[PDB]
Amino acid sequence: VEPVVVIDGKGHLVGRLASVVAKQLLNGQKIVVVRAEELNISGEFFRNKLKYHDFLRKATAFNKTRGPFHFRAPSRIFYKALRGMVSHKTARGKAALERLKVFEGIPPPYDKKKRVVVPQALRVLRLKPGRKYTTLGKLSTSVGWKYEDVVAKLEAKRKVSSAEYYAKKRAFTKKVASANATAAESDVAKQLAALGY
Amino acid sequence: MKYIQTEQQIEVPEGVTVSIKSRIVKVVGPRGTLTKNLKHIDVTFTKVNNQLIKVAVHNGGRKHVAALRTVKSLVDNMITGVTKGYKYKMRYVYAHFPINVNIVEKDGAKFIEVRNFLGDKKIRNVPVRDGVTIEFSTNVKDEIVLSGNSVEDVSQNAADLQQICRVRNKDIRKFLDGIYVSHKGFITEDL
Amino acid sequence: LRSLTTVWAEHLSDEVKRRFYKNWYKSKKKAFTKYSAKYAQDGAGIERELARIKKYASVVRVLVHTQIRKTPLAQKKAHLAEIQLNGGSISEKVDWAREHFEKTVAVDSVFEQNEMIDAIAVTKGHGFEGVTHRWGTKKLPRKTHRGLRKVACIGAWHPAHVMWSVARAGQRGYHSRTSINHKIYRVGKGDDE
Amino acid sequence: MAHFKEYQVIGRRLPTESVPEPKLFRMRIFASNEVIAKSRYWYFLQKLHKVKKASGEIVSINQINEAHPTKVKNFGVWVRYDSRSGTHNMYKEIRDVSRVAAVETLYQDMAARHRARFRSIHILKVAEIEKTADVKRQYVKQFLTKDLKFPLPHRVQKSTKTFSYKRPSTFY
Amino acid sequence: TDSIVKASNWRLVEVGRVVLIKKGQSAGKLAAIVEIIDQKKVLIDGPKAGVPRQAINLGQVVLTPLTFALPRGARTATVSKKWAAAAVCEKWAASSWAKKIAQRERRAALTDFERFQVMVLRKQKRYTVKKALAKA
RNA sequence: UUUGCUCCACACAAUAUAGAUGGAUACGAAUAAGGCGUCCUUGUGGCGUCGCUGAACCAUAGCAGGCUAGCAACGGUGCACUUGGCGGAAAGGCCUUGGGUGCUUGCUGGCGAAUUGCAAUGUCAUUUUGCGUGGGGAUAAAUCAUUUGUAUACGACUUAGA
RNA sequence: GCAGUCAAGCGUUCAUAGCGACAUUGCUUUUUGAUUCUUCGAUGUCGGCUCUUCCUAUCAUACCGAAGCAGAAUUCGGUAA
RNA sequence: AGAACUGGCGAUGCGGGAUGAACCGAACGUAGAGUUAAGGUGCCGGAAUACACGCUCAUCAGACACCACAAAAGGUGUUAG
RNA sequence: GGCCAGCAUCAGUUUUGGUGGCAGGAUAAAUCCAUAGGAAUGUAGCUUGCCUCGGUAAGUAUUAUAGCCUGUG
Ligand SMILES: [Mg+2]
Ligand SMILES: [Mg+2]
Ligand SMILES: [Mg+2]
Ligand SMILES: [Mg+2]
Ligand SMILES: [Mg+2]
Ligand SMILES: [Mg+2]
Ligand SMILES: [Mg+2]
Ligand SMILES: [Mg+2]
Ligand SMILES: [Mg+2]
Ligand SMILES: [Mg+2]
Ligand SMILES: [Mg+2]
Ligand SMILES: [Mg+2]
Ligand SMILES: [Mg+2]
Ligand SMILES: [Mg+2]
Ligand SMILES: [Mg+2]
Ligand SMILES: [Mg+2]
Ligand SMILES: [Mg+2]
Ligand SMILES: [Mg+2]
Ligand SMILES: [Mg+2]
Ligand SMILES: [Mg+2]
Ligand SMILES: [Mg+2]
Ligand SMILES: [Mg+2]
Ligand SMILES: [Mg+2]
Ligand SMILES: [Mg+2]
Ligand SMILES: [Mg+2]
Ligand SMILES: [Mg+2]
Ligand SMILES: [Mg+2]
Ligand SMILES: [Mg+2]
Ligand SMILES: [Mg+2]
Ligand SMILES: [Mg+2]
Ligand SMILES: [Mg+2]
Ligand SMILES: [Mg+2]
Ligand SMILES: [Mg+2]
Ligand SMILES: [Mg+2]
Ligand SMILES: [Mg+2]
Ligand SMILES: [Mg+2]
Ligand SMILES: [Mg+2]
Ligand SMILES: [Mg+2]
Ligand SMILES: [Mg+2]
Ligand SMILES: [Mg+2]
Ligand SMILES: [Mg+2]
Ligand SMILES: [Mg+2]
Ligand SMILES: [Mg+2]
Ligand SMILES: [Mg+2]
Ligand SMILES: [Mg+2]
Ligand SMILES: [Mg+2]
Ligand SMILES: [Mg+2]
Ligand SMILES: [Mg+2]
Repeated sequence: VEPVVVIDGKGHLVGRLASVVAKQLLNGQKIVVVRAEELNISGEFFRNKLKYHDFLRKATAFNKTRGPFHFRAPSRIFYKALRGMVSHKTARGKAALERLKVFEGIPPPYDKKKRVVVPQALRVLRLKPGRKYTTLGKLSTSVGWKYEDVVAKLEAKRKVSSAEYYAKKRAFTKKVASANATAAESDVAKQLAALGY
Repeated sequence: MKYIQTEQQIEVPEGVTVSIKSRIVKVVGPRGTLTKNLKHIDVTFTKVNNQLIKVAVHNGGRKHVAALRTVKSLVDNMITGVTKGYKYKMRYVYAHFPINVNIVEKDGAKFIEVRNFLGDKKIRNVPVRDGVTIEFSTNVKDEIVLSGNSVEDVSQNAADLQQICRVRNKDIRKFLDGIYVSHKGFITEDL
Repeated sequence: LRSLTTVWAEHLSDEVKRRFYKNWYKSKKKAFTKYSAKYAQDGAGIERELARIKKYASVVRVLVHTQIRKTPLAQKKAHLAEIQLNGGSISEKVDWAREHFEKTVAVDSVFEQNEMIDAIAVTKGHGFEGVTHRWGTKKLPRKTHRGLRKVACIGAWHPAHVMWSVARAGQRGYHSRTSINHKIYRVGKGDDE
Repeated sequence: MAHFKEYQVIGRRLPTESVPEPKLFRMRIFASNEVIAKSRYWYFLQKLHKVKKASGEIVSINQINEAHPTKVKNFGVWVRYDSRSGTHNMYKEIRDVSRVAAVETLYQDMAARHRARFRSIHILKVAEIEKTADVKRQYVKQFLTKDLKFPLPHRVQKSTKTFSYKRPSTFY
Repeated sequence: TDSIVKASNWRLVEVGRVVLIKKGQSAGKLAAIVEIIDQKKVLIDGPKAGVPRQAINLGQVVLTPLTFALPRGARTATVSKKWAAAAVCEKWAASSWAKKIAQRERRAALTDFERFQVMVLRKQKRYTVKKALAKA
């Protein structure tokens, strides 16, 4: 449907996000995920810090190197979450995950593009108010992720330069509205508006 | 069973105005001002008249309702704390070793410095919170007085001291040494 | 952390230049010859990289090398290395760095009497080494057949694998070690009978 | 057991040489089709009189329809129910629109609140609570206050494309 | 320095609240809330629109900002009388919601020719607007 | 080691393709709350309005889009130039100036289209690459062997040699 | 082999600080049985030495709670390999 | 370990129960269209992130027969009686 | 007529829609209309008490300046 789809992770539930993205891949749709630090997980912080440490101890006894790798960074947690839902060992497996990209923050290109959300994975829409959840930035750093401060730094910076972007944009349409009204009541307007436009 | 609506009444005085966007509460009165973040809750605050503000839960379960009262309570001591104020009093209690207490200061700071507890050669320091102001009471023996605008802050700085004087490796029935909260009240008198 | 640029000094000793090669004598020694141009024009090129660093950069490090030729060694080929610069403010650091291009830094300007300092270095090398001395394992008893500087049991039957934690023969020494808290008892001068 | 109908069922002991015209007993039965309904009738009759379906006959089978299908009625309901460790009688109130919807939710409740499969439940009485304030359960009496209104906070529209270009808004 | 407590102002499920059915037989049809069954179920009635008085799940229906004076548990005909009286239909009709609805309904019923006309037109509007959007 | 290397231009040839076929169309934050407009005392402010899906918005007519005329407008847009800025998270992209030049379906004309036979993806994209031509641009090193011993089972490492 | 529930008792007094009868519910698989499924064209048969790693039902070391904890010493319990 | 009746495995593939001699379903010549069984339909994976009413929040939740275990006894957790 | 297709009319099988006429039943039950009686989650009116000029509140009050419920037709 599109060349590439950018998803503003913030407020998306790890597994449910995983599930849709996975499929979109296999159906031939590229997806680049942003802001995985702001990704949510059901259940409060401690439960998902437990679960993670549970994961931590599984390792090849005779050689901790040649067995399970434990990645920390939110993106790479989200990739584990996702890859486990792709027949990833197959040719078709590697095929799908070539198209996929996961990111902390919003770097070049994608920060100039637009990003979408997945209502069937948005936490606010899905979780019941009352229940507690975890943010992937916090979970990651509390198991040794290294870059919580630097990301938050660069996104503080980003959010300023895009407000500047927005500020000017919204202004220019106040004109474009002001234009689209001096041409209201005109003959072409009524005709158009009589055709549902 | 999900009660379709229960509500509470936070009553307002002549001194204060209290203003709430989303669930960020700001109470400002004579004593200064304080603010609280109720966003963890889901209630609906509704101004009725300058001296009255209802808070409410729609179709809430037992636990939810049960959070209603305590929201009311929480905001209510914000309202009081900014009019009357809070004054937590405490007493040194020692059966041989004169517990000696002082305010010290390293890089702004302000700490409460406890010495010689049970003769310990060690020096204890509890920091003084922002908001709370400690007085060493005159005309009272071994009494210490934490004043200020916020119950939560006063009562915490209070409990910090009193717990930094926990006695170990002796029977704490016989060895009752410590600093203890002996009176909780308000700052402005009469009330 | 990622390196953004690296402004170099204009004139560069043959001591350093030699480090950039594998066959000095055969070579045309063209190292850094076009770079050295960059100064030619007014200054333009350098002062932007320099400027570039200042604008960005959370950390400034300095590229120095040794005067091996003063040392009594035969070595000739000097040692280049980056030293992070911990005085104040990025700009102030790169100013400092630019000021010292082609210029010499003392040792008194770094260490004092009775400073604790750490030492970073590659351990002496011993080569392929048996288990008894590489790992400080028990000598096996005298009577044992087919060798006794060994480990008798290389591991349980299960996991049916030798493990990463049991001792084997192999390279000893030439390991890198960061060794801390050595005190400076004397800082000597060379011009000093 | 499905979406329910309610049936008047009438049966009787098979007529005999010297007892023609046996007595004729009726039960209202909530069941989904009439095949189940007759099964039930015989089921309850055998836990009552000396009869078997073998020695008796159904005389009539008639769907009873809701008298006032779009009148909100308050229902008192009387179940006998079997649990894992013994049996029990119960009384619940249900505020719906027809005995039939009322029995549907009952059976659901019992399933949900008490793990009680269909088999384990006997309906003893379903009756219209005539005068309010003989309504005895709080969870119903809540809905009988005057001028009652309420909001439906945190409203959740259902998306129809995986992706959305806006950010959801639960206002309502 | 008055006190200033936000609000949050929800549409309510109250006798006489008008909903817009979304699922099924009726659907797009308006109807009014007569009596109120439970937290999830109301009794609705929409006689002017054809929708049969019935019990419905609140999740099948979407509450509109419109409301009108209707006695609890009022039968079909009284519904009709109070509805026409309150003139709820003209109110609904005249709102962005109901207007935006017709707007899409029309677009859906264009003709490949009409569509071509919509384009030629959108050209004409574009020419003279972009022109004004460049002169002040 | 038979005139080699590199950037930019075009030419021919191959070789590909995890799968173009109008547009990946940029705040942030909250969701028991928000967006936008406007007002002002500039605030947790007043007032308005919107949602209830992008079912949108923008683009979209012309031999796959030909050859031509005029008019109204001074608008739009493509391309190569040029002026001044901004972007280091992977910036490698964005904005702004000025003349030039093409197109404009904003409007009104002249001409063309068939026979591809009643459909046959009916070929319009973008990857690497090879060979000559000519416009700039540039003129090394590594390895073997020897050699040191801060190194070494052998390789490796570390030195040295116009 | 290890851990419970009930509480008649023990503990100057006082069921449960520390213990616990009569009963009764369990866990464990370093006891020993029971069995005979796998190997009898062969899986080297006791113990020590050596060395790694895991388990916790923790002996010591960290921080606690309890006591028939005055102090000293000890006992019971928690987080804990 | 040993008897009764039937049905199976042994001699038997196929679909389900991830896996598996015996369970569920169904018994096989070579094929095409259709419909189903048992069992399923977030993604791996064909197939509703369907509808509906409740219940449940676990600092060792729970998740489908055979089946891959848990009990006495307790809880002012919460739900209905 | 060799290879392969498209369309049409049909035949066997099968799948998914639109639409027409009928039969049951409490000859559905409802709605609706008629009528009789009623009551409260008591509409109008009335009384009374506070109360920024009528708004509340707590009485009386059964269709009034809303309506509902129940049977019978
Ligand atoms: Mg471990
Ligand atoms: Mg940390
Ligand atoms: Mg103790
Ligand atoms: Mg002691
Ligand atoms: Mg650079
Ligand atoms: Mg040796
Ligand atoms: Mg040793
Ligand atoms: Mg040694
Ligand atoms: Mg040894
Ligand atoms: Mg020997
Ligand atoms: Mg009836
Ligand atoms: Mg009972
Ligand atoms: Mg490919
Ligand atoms: Mg608003
Ligand atoms: Mg605004
Ligand atoms: Mg405002
Ligand atoms: Mg839009
Ligand atoms: Mg053209
Ligand atoms: Mg990239
Ligand atoms: Mg023309
Ligand atoms: Mg006893
Ligand atoms: Mg006692
Ligand atoms: Mg006794
Ligand atoms: Mg044992
Ligand atoms: Mg054996
Ligand atoms: Mg054998
Ligand atoms: Mg063998
Ligand atoms: Mg052998
Ligand atoms: Mg062996
Ligand atoms: Mg032997
Ligand atoms: Mg333990
Ligand atoms: Mg403890
Ligand atoms: Mg005692
Ligand atoms: Mg250990
Ligand atoms: Mg462990
Ligand atoms: Mg069988
Ligand atoms: Mg055999
Ligand atoms: Mg078989
Ligand atoms: Mg199979
Ligand atoms: Mg299984
Ligand atoms: Mg998988
Ligand atoms: Mg699928
Ligand atoms: Mg069972
Ligand atoms: Mg139990
Ligand atoms: Mg063919
Ligand atoms: Mg046919
Ligand atoms: Mg029909
Ligand atoms: Mg009314």
